[PDB]
Amino acid sequence: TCPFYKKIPGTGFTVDAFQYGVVEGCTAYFLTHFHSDHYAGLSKHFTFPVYCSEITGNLLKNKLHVQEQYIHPLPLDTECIVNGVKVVLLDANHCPGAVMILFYLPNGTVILHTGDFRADPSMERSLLADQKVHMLYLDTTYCSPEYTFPSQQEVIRFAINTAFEAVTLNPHALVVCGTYSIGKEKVFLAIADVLGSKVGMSQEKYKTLQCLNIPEINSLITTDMCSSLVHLLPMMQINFKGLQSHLKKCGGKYNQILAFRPTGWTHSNKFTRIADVIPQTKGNISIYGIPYSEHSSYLEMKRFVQWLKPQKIIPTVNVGTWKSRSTMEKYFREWKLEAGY
Ligand code: NI
Repeated sequence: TCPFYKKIPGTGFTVDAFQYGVVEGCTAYFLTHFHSDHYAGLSKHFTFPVYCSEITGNLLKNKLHVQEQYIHPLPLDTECIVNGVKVVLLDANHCPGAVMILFYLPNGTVILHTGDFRADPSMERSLLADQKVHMLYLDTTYCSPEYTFPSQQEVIRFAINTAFEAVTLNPHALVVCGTYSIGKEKVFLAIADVLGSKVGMSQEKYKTLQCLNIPEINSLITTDMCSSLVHLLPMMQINFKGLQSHLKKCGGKYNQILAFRPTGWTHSNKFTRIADVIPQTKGNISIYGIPYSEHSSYLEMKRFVQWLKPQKIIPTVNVGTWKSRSTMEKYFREWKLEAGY
């Protein structure tokens, strides 16, 4: 049964609610992005209207085989009427195709559903500037002040410089980047660009990348692994055992691996500056954990919410424990007292 924080009152709409069977009264199912916790339940046998971005729609059709007749892509930054209700999709600054959804309810209430997002000051100059929001359904993944991490630009600068240094010292080193979902493509694309290489990968991952509308993509990726010195592997293989095994497969073309694990936040963020980050090393294999986040830091979230000044906040993440719910409620009241709304 569908939880309350996935329902939009005064409509027939749900958000990210595909794992509950046929939801009573739902005439349109919105999907914010193509991550498995959010699409859980969709398949080629789904027969209700799905509303989403173009990129999410490419992934539904090619990866999940949802039939074309049930896919309803909407352009971004454009007022659209769905089943008699005005909606707008906004870039969420999460993974490719990820959106926030603004709903203009028939009774005059305005609701913003962030989906998953990385708040940014650029959102203060979207179509959000123009009017008031009564209810905010908020991605509260990192809603506590201990969650700090650098800008995505600083993280990419560290990765490019690290990879370029290593491969210039040793032209026989291979770079490996972990992946388990869409998102964070800049990590492997920026490293391959500095090295003058295409990114090599499995046929399954090439297919997924071909759905993302990235400009000039045919110039940047390949399924010919042996022509490429940046390879992608599943995240589960980014360990000394799995990397040793991978090094065998390249027929003695390489004699060193340098590997990246983009994580979200880890507790080594609470002590170490990005500049000071060091790898784990065993022999000719080194592994870097890099804090590349596609969710808001505490401070980014706080800034967004203090600017938007919503009347009510409904968290969408960390809602399962009383301690989490209490902590999040305390910070919302601080933010409101400090800013005066
Ligand atoms: Ni996500």
